[PDB]
Amino acid sequence: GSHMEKLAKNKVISIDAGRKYFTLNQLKRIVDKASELGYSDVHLLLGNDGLRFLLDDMTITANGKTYASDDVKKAIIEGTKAYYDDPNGTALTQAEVTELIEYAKSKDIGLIPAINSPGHMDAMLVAMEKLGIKNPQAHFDKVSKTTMDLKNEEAMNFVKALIGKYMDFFAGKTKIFNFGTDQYANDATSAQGWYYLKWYQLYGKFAEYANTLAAMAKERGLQPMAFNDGFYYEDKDDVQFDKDVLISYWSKGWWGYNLASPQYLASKGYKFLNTNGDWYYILGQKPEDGGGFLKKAIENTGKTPFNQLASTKYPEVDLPTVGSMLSIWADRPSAEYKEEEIFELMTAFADHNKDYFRANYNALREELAKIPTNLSKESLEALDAAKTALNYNLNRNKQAELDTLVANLKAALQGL
Ligand SMILES: CC(=O)N[C@@H]1[C@@H](O)[C@H](O[C@@H]2O[C@H](CO)[C@@H](O[C@@H]3O[C@H](CO)[C@@H](O)[C@H](O)[C@H]3NC(C)=O)[C@H](O[C@H]3O[C@H](CO)[C@@H](O)[C@H](O)[C@@H]3O[C@@H]3O[C@H](CO)[C@@H](O)[C@H](O)[C@H]3NC(C)=O)[C@@H]2O)[C@@H](CO)O[C@H]1O
Repeated sequence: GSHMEKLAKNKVISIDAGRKYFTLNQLKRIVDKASELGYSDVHLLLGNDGLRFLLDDMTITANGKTYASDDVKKAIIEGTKAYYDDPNGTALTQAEVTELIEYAKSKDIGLIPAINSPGHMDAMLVAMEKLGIKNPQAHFDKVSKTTMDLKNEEAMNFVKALIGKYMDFFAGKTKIFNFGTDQYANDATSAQGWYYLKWYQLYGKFAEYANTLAAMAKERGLQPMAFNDGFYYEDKDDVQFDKDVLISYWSKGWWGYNLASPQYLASKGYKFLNTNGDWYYILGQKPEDGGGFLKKAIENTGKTPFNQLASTKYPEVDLPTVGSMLSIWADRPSAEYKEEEIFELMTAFADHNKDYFRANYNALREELAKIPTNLSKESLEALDAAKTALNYNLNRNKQAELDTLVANLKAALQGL
């Protein structure tokens, strides 16, 4: 059935935890709401401008030398603080992120980590400076502060190795790994990075870098994901890209930022994670700033259909997507993270799409945790009968249907 097909789609909440620090227990609560509302995954940006995740062993092997774990950690902490010294914290630990993956798993919530490059790597650039790698930054109208110079082999080799060590960690723990590749040297090019790459004949060198990260992910058993920006820019295929990359499509761009359409990308075989920019919320964004403020995001949650990719009209244009992603951003990371706002937008998105989202199984899990190894024939058959009649396939339209079933389990649990 199509009932099966909709629930099998991805419902993802994206948290910008690269720019701004989130506590283990803050993220823990997001995945709780995600589970309750009927989401399937939490997308967690850990490298996005700042680098807010440190492994237990951060020993990097690149350029014929090795970088001591302690030297690497110290470098990264300084870089993340150079981007933005968050008073709430710097980086999540291995032990914390492991806990979140196992916690999310217990609630049928997948995790999708994101470590961003070659753009959005302010922290890594500084970390590499501190580590002995000179001038890792891209250079156009000015020296970039966000983007790696694709011609710096020493910088490229380090980042490749560093992303490899993160990937080694998520191998076996998560299905997907997002490497981003969005908005190249936007600070240094007046938001025309792709135009500057093609102008300086470095776009092929960009695809070569992205294809590497795609292959690195595959060989480690991770589904590679990237944003759409750099893929077949301006609908040109003079430079080819890896076709197995799950495209998180957010926008077709604006004047002078001529991104590939979803149609052109789909014609080349790409499957989409619908990351429509309409559903965007930037922390502390006000209706007067324009763009992605809360009440527009909550409004577009109903105005923009679930399967509708940015720059297209549904169902007139019906392109294949594995599901949808709702994205929360921290562009000014000093803005207050108000949990209520995110929970409200998450709810709205779920409420407008009750046939895609799952019912709330949290009550059921607590009631099933109350049944013992054994505690009387006839009363034990009612316990088996209620356990049989449980339906794990119900969507958000059927909470009542589910509640009745859990109630029958609660009643049957009190026999003898
Ligand atoms: C004047 C004119 O006609 N055109 C150009 C301007 O539009 C352009 O300024 C841009 O404006 C667009 C809006 O049209 C905006 O993109 C939008 O972002 C909204 C949420 O921020 C979202 O609701 C909306 O769907 C989306 N696109 C639309 C409506 O088409 C631009 O914002 C981008 O890009 C700038 C780069 O200049 C970044 O600073 C922003 O952060 C944002 O990038 C992404 O968005 C999120 C949330 O903001 C970030 O956190 C992410 O890091 C980032 N990437 C991803 C993958 O999400 C932009 O402001 C100007 C720019 O010069 O040019 C005019 O010619």
